[PDB]
Amino acid sequence: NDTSEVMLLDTGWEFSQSGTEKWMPATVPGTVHQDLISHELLPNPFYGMNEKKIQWVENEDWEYRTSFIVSEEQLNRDGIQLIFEGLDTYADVYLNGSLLLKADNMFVGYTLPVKSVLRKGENHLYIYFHSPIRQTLPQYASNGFNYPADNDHHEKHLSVFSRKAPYSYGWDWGIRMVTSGVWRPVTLRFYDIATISDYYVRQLSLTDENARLSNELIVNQIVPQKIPAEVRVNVSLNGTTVTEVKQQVTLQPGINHITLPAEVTNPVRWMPNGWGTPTLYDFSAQIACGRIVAEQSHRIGLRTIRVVNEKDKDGESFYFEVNGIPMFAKGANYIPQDALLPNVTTERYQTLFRDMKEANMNMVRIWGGGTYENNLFYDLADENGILVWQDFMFACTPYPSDPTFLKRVEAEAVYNIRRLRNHASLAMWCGNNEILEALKYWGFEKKFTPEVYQGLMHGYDKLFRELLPSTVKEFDSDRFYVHSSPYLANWGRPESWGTGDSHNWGVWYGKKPFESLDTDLPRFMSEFGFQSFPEMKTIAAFAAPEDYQIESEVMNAHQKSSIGNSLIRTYMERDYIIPESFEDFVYVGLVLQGQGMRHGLEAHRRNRPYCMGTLYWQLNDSWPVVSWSSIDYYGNWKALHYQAKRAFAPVLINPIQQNDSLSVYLISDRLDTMEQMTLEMKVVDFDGKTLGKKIQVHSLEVPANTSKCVYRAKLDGWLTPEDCRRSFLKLILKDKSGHQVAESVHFFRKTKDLQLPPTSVSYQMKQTDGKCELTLFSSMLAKDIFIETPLQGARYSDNFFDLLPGERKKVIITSPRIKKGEELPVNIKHIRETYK
Ligand SMILES: NCC/N=C1\N[C@H](CO)[C@@H](O)[C@H](O)[C@@H]1O
Ligand SMILES: [Br-]
Ligand SMILES: [Br-]
Ligand SMILES: [Br-]
Ligand SMILES: [Br-]
Ligand SMILES: [Br-]
Ligand SMILES: [Br-]
Ligand SMILES: [Cl-]
Ligand SMILES: [Cl-]
Ligand SMILES: [Cl-]
Ligand SMILES: [Cl-]
Ligand SMILES: [Cl-]
Ligand SMILES: [Cl-]
Ligand SMILES: [Cl-]
Ligand SMILES: [Cl-]
Repeated sequence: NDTSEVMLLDTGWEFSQSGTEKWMPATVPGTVHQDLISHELLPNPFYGMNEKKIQWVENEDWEYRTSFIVSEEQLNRDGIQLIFEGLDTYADVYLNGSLLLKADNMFVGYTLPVKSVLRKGENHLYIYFHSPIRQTLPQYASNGFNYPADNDHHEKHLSVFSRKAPYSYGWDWGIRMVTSGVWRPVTLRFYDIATISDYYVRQLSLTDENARLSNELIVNQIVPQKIPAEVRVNVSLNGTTVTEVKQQVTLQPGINHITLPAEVTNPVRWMPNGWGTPTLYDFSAQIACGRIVAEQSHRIGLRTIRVVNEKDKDGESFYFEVNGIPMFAKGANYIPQDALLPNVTTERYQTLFRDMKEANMNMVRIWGGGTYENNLFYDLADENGILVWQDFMFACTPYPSDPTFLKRVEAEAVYNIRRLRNHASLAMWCGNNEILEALKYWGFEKKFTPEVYQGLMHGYDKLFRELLPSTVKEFDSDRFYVHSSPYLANWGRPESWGTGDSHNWGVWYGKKPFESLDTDLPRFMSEFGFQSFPEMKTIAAFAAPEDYQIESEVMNAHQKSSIGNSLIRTYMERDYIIPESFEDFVYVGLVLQGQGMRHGLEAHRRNRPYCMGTLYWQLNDSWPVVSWSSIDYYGNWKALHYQAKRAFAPVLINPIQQNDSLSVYLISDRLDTMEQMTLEMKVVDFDGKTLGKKIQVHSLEVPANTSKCVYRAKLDGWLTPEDCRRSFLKLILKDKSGHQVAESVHFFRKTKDLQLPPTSVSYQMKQTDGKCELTLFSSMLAKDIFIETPLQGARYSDNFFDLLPGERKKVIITSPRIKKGEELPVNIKHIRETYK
């Protein structure tokens, strides 16, 4: 790219519990905890009861060191920077007897000039990590009150004082692992003349005819003299130059600001998943001095995103318009993928994006108790067409608002805005998760003096209604900012539901039936959710078979919701027969979570345009645990993930039965209108036998981006109460020529009320390396089948589906660990097997 040399400081690291003078080898980027685990100086933190056994670690201070060689030629480079991409969190950095930095913010990268401090030969870098606990005890003692951060699992709520991942202190799906370390990469760059400190591609306008861009560079020149240079930007697509521009300058010592306009005639637009291809241009900036001294590139998607948050007859809208088109959001809330962030590999990031894309998602919310994600996460979002909703890292509690605290926050906002603002995927910023709801509704006015309450409320505006929005206005001025999610709507106050986004915790916390999701509608569902135990092979990762009970000591470690296990059973009983075995209860809870949550995702699409988005709580897990996730910590799709895929299909046939009547909707998020369509339905008993005749509705159109009712029939005079216990509605949609575009199955009763016949799902298997093809068959309906394998992370073409009477079904299972002639264990469960 340029004449610079980059040296990665990622080997030869050692660490030491401070005070012990004992050093061991370490892995950087990494965490104190992993370094310990690696030397069997800690038990597996995720196993059994080990959570209390690992806590002493947050009480110690930790030291890291490494050495490296610098040559005489390297020392003669004009400039040399040490970059820390992340230090978790209070870290005194020493190089060659010099204090370079007293770091205090996990979310900020630090760029340090070090040429004057480096030595020909060996060079020594020592980092001292103060315990974030010990560091902040004096700060808490001075405070004279404990902030109400309930997810901070300690008597003293020290999380609020530290710019450090909130979930690291614990969360209602998480293990408390208050860790430290060089958590992102350390690099040394030897260079001449200058570096590009920032390259921002600012889009000025975009139409079908022309994109106009402004390339804004910040160049830090490190030499004393004036340096003539030419600044060049190359725009290319798939390896071919689309435009080139250049500018003559003379660079002065210190910072230089350079602006180059550029246009792309007839731009190829970036579109979200479902609406086209996520086209990314390559924008390359270079500083040329008679030598390319510095270069920086971004991949750039040309699109418009506008969040429309406007007064209207229903209250206040909250939706996304993408390239001019209202786009119904389909997605989920994302949390950190591990208790130990640097453990998450490229592959795990890649598979997670495959999981979102395969489930037809077009949006992910990076919720405010995690981190601002790494550059890879956003690159993946860009290339998968996944819009990103970015919370700032504040969740559930009020925070300090003193000048020093606000200076630290300003630093991280400026850092991460500039870091992330070139991503096509980045759709909006949100100041916090639920802090205004908390201050309004969670009873603080009874827990604090009126004086401290008032300081909390003034402290809110300082940060969320002034500092954060001004910073966005300055550094990302065409991106939407909202102070909090949910901004106004509260789940207990129906009057508020037509105003902005909702977190509807009526289901789950409010104990409301899944059917409440059909009546209790938001403008945009930014959270709603339901727990499940993960499958058996995940339980066996943390629990020995002795412990396989809901309420074992090992189980209950792994349940961070203290009302959780009881709600699951309560809800199961409403809709399913509760199984006697632990294994079968786990199976039915997967089915339960999946069926209830998809009924909600359907209600939200069905009720477009009133509702314009749904993001379920939650996508993923940071460790082996019972949670609201649709994908467990090992990558295994729960029922919910297959059900989200189906509920989010571009065209969906949605039968909805209420008041002893059936309605059928056709729901499209396609950009084209379908014409001359035929919906066809027939009632089929559980042995395979059609009941009555096929029902036809011809001449249907399905306009782009609409939900419409095309069929209603009362159940009375159609099916007896007995038929409803014994049959199902099969539904297909086809074009004029009879080509199937969609299908659905509908049951008229709750599963516990169905007369399921006893039955055997048989299968043939054809197994090769990396692959099994299974062919399944049952003469009678088999309800909600679970094809279970002991192979962690095995992927399925389908699972958690109804095997219909006498209808063969192909299922492909893939995994790098599938060996030809080591026959894959397969256990097939279905509802009827679960009770006798
Ligand atoms: N305040 C409870 C509702 N909100 C949420 N539910 C999740 C599960 O309770 C929790 O992990 C997040 O904080 C989220 O914002
Ligand atoms: Br320097
Ligand atoms: Br200190
Ligand atoms: Br520098
Ligand atoms: Br300048
Ligand atoms: Br605001
Ligand atoms: Br009904
Ligand atoms: Cl408004
Ligand atoms: Cl809306
Ligand atoms: Cl990274
Ligand atoms: Cl108080
Ligand atoms: Cl006061
Ligand atoms: Cl409806
Ligand atoms: Cl894993
Ligand atoms: Cl229904």
